[PDB]
Amino acid sequence: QIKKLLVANRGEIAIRIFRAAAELDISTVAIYSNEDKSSLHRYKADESYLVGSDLGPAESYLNIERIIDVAKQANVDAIHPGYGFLSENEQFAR
Amino acid sequence: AEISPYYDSLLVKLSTHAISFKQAEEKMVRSLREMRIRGVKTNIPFLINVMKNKKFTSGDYTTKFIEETPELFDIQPSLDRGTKTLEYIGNVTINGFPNVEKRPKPDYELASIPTVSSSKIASFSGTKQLLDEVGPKGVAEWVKKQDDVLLTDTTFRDAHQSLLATRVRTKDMINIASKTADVFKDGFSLEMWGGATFDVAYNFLKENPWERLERLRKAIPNVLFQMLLRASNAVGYKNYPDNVIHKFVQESAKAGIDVFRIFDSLNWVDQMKVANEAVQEAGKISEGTICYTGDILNPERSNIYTLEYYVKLAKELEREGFHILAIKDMAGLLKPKAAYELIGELKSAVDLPIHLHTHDTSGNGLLTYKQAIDAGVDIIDTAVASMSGLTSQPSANSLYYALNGFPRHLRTDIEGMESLSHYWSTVRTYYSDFESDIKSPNTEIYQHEMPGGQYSNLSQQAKSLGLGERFDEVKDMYRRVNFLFGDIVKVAPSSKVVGDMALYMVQNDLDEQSVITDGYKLDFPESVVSFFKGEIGQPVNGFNKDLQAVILKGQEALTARPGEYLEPVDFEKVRELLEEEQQGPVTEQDIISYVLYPKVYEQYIQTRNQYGNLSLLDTPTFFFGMRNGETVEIEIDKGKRLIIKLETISEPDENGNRTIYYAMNGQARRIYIKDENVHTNANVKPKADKSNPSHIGAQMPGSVTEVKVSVGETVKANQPLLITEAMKMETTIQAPFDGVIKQVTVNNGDTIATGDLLIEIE
Amino acid sequence: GTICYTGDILNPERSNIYTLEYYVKLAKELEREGFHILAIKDMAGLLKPKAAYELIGELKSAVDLPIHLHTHDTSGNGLLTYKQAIDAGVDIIDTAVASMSGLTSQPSANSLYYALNGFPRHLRTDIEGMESLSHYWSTVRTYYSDFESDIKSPNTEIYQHEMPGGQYSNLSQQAKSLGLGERFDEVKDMYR
Amino acid sequence: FPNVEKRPKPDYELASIPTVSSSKIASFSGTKQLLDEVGPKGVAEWVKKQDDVLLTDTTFRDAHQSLLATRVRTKDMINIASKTADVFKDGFSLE
Amino acid sequence: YIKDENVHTNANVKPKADKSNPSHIGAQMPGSVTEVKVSVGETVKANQPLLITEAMKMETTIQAPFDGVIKQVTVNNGDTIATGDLLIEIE
Ligand SMILES: *C(=O)CCCC[C@@H]1SC[C@@H]2NC(=O)N[C@@H]21
Ligand SMILES: [Mn+2]
Ligand SMILES: [Mn+2]
Repeated sequence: QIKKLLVANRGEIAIRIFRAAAELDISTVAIYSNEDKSSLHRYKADESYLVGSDLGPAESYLNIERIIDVAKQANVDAIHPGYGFLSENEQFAR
Repeated sequence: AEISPYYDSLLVKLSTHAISFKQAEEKMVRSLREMRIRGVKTNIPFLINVMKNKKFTSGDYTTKFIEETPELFDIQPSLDRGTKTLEYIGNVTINGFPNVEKRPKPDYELASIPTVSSSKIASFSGTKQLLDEVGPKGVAEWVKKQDDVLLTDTTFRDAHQSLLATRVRTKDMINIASKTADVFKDGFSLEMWGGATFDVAYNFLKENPWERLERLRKAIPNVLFQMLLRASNAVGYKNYPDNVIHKFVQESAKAGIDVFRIFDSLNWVDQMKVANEAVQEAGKISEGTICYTGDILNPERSNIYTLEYYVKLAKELEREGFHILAIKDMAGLLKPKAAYELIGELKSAVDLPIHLHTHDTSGNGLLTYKQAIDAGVDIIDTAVASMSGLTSQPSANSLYYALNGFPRHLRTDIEGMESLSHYWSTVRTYYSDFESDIKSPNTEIYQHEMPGGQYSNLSQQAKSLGLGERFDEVKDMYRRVNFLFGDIVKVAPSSKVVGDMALYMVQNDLDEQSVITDGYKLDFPESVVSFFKGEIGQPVNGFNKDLQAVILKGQEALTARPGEYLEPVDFEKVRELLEEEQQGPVTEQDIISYVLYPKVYEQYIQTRNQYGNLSLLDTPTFFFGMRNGETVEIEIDKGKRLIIKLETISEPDENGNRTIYYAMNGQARRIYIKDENVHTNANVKPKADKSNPSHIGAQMPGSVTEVKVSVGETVKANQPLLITEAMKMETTIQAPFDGVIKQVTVNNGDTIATGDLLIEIE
Repeated sequence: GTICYTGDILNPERSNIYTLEYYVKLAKELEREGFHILAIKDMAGLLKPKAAYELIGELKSAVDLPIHLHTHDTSGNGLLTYKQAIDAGVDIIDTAVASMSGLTSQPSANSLYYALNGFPRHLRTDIEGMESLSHYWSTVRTYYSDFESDIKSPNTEIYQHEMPGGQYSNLSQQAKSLGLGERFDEVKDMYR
Repeated sequence: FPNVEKRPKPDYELASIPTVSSSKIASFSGTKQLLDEVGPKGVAEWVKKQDDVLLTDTTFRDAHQSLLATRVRTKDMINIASKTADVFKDGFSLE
Repeated sequence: YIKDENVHTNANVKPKADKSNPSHIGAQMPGSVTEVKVSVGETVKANQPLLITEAMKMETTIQAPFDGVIKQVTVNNGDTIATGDLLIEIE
């Protein structure tokens, strides 16, 4: 029932979630920041979007609004928060 | 390291593991699909088919599984988008681009691009929404009601067809599409298709013009799209049966064309019926066009091209039921006062709205528009400042301000136009290799009447025949040819006829009398004989019977428009051929594109297969490739982009093949490209293995004077197989044993060094 | 006696100083000084067509001096301004040979000659001669390609910043040659 | 040479130089002659009377100051002087 | 005068064409000679290919302006040329 997945995260966990989604024929979406325009998880998804030029380094995986803005612009059904960012965030999930 | 045939072939052993046969099975195909090996062929797609197979996932299978399941040897070809992109950039980087001055990729002005939110654009209701609302008859009635002067922008088509040999790529157009949509929100239409764009898109720029139409369509959904349609052959290069015109119109309408400016290059109405009908069946706006020549101000110019001729012609186009009347002044001949008198009369004579197109080649362009506006013209063709002037349209930016304090306003957004102008000024920089010769207004236009570009094209052509010092005579002859042929409208391809004839007459010391006297022993240019056969149609005054005779040497001329002679094209047959030649996914747009441009279209495809969608490259990269250390970012789709870094290029090997070291988004990557050195001496030879009896090496630095053997030659020991040059001294290299040559590392004239491998013999 | 043109007499919001009445008064004053001719020097090509008609229209009444008009075609409305000046009764205009005209230069004489066809007033000159000179200058100009301006198109922003003749491209180089050649936008606005 | 791109002498098209004899020009009588006969005020008077628009050419001055940083040399002006004398024989002035 | 024994192959300096001479055919653009199609003493017709050049990956074929005779061929295959160099003289 899930067509597209977005991972609100980076690095090994992102790639990991991507790999499962792919094995489930689910299309993948990745987010990245400025110094992560190199990080490998960006290239392991079907689609990759920058979370706002403006948004800095750590804060850009925290920005609830901008990340959801991305999720809409792609028609994503589901977000996997991974671990250690918005993964425990209440406001983000709501 | 390479693979030897002496051990059983094992590339990689792959193993998957999970809770269920279903999950491990889908773990396997996933890892199989990520697998990529090159330089050799693999059993990869085979296994993929095996895993996917329901009978394998069933578990019930036996040893006879492969022999009984014939689908497993039916594997689909594997293209690679990314590699082909690397291949293109590599080629252009090393061996340059045709007609582009081989220079290091320039560091242009950045000049970032103005954009507008697509949700805002979606809220705009312009002339496109008006066509969908009130039909083509109703758009016309709306136009003639507008007190403001409505503009058509020509930046996407005519503007660069004039100034840049039509080289402006889709990429630069799509980049400002959203800004343009806002800027021209109240515009009548954007001219973005037809003329040379079809031809030039497929051939030179190697991009699909249909893609350009379709993408601009989505991005600019509020303004009318307009194309220029030549009555005889839509956008082709020869003649066509009527069903080719119809098809192309139907499919042009479907992909987003709303306004078709239909013109005949002789103002022959009868050749304009097909395009007209077709456009009407498509429910789109059909613009009926009068081309301007002569000078209605001057009664000595012609007894034919008078005010009464244009009036008569206009009323015939009205009874033909064109929704709009276009005046195509393709040579910028419409003088200010002429404009005011012509339009004024045309307003009174017909009820159609008048749409005026001029070129600024005399420098009086804006004056002409200003006068036309005064006389009540409904629509004019303009371009943004930086893409205007000279052989292009008059500038919209300045027309805007030129009108200040006069009783009629040009309905547009200047602020926007300034911005568009800035964008087009930086972008034009990319096209510097295709800049026109012309840098100045030219009023000799008014005597020889060469349209658009030609007065430079023909000078180039006249220099080729060594008449460079006698161009005035050529220009003089062009004018005489016009009267010799009976005073004709001169637009492609009729103007080509006159230029060809003129070149021909000057080159052959021929005048109006000798062309008839000696004509029995003269091979007149194909374009004139063609013209005198009836193949562009009928010129207003007809053909001079004796001049026709002398040129035709007894060939029949047509007794009707070129169209009625040809069989309808069997399009099913066209589809059959294409689907066989290609994969499978073929469309109607593919079909007429083939019909209209067979050889060109076939070449577009061989390029698509080899290099992919070149139209997605930014223009600098497309023309120059990449320099060392550079990173470029190629937009494939929303969220899908290739980040490529060129790291270094190696010296060429013994085959002139250079190795490019790329990084393609996170991955190391190596590509090979043959370098056309221009001469051969810079090739890096492999060092001979010294303790190898097969490998023959070079004993001294020298040259390859002569090559005597190639791959697969068998002669006895002591055969003189390679002649060298030590230092003004020839030494004849001989074979140590009877055997066969495996590799010859050199060709005649290559520099060699001490210990370089030359020959290998078994 | 020369009057340099700035502002825009067509736009009452542009200036309550550089109005028609200011120009008339300055003309009458220069006539009082005993100049033999009245020049209008439009150095920044700011004399819009309808403004030309009105200004020269009003000046012919105010003073008895013949009027000598000089503009630059930097906005691309040069010829229009001239044609409109001629309708207003202007005596002498500054033109240049086609191949030496346009953009920051004066309007093309060659172009004006024909532009006026059908109109009440003819340009007194020899086009066949002008065409012939034009060709000559077209080749000679070629010897000076290292000195060509960067300007290859008309610029209507001159109505905002009023930068005279050359300056625009000159001032861009200074900006580049000072590490501001990116933000020439704010320079243009700062000039204004 | 200053401000000139160090490169081998570029190829130039041949300039046909149209030429008028000095006696044909010595016979002309234009605005120069009028000033000698009538003075500045008379020249002004004569201008006011003319129907035609009169012109002042700027090729030798303001045209190349605008387009070519005023670099046009005497020599290039000198070569067409005699043709210019003829073309603009009815001109008001030459800037 | 000493002939250089192919130690540059193409770095021969071509005399520039007298542009006011009809018999002189000069190079319109910089580029390379791809194929010499005629030699000295040969009779040619008008519009006959004499020479093929390659400028920027584009091949132009240089043709005889008038019926006549080749009197000097200035280039060989592979030689580079600059705008204005004499290539052929025909009468
Ligand atoms: C030199 O030929 C390098 C290959 C570049 C090919 C490109 S693709 C589009 C242009 N059309 C064409 O025939 N070649 C150019
Ligand atoms: Mn056109
Ligand atoms: Mn000035």
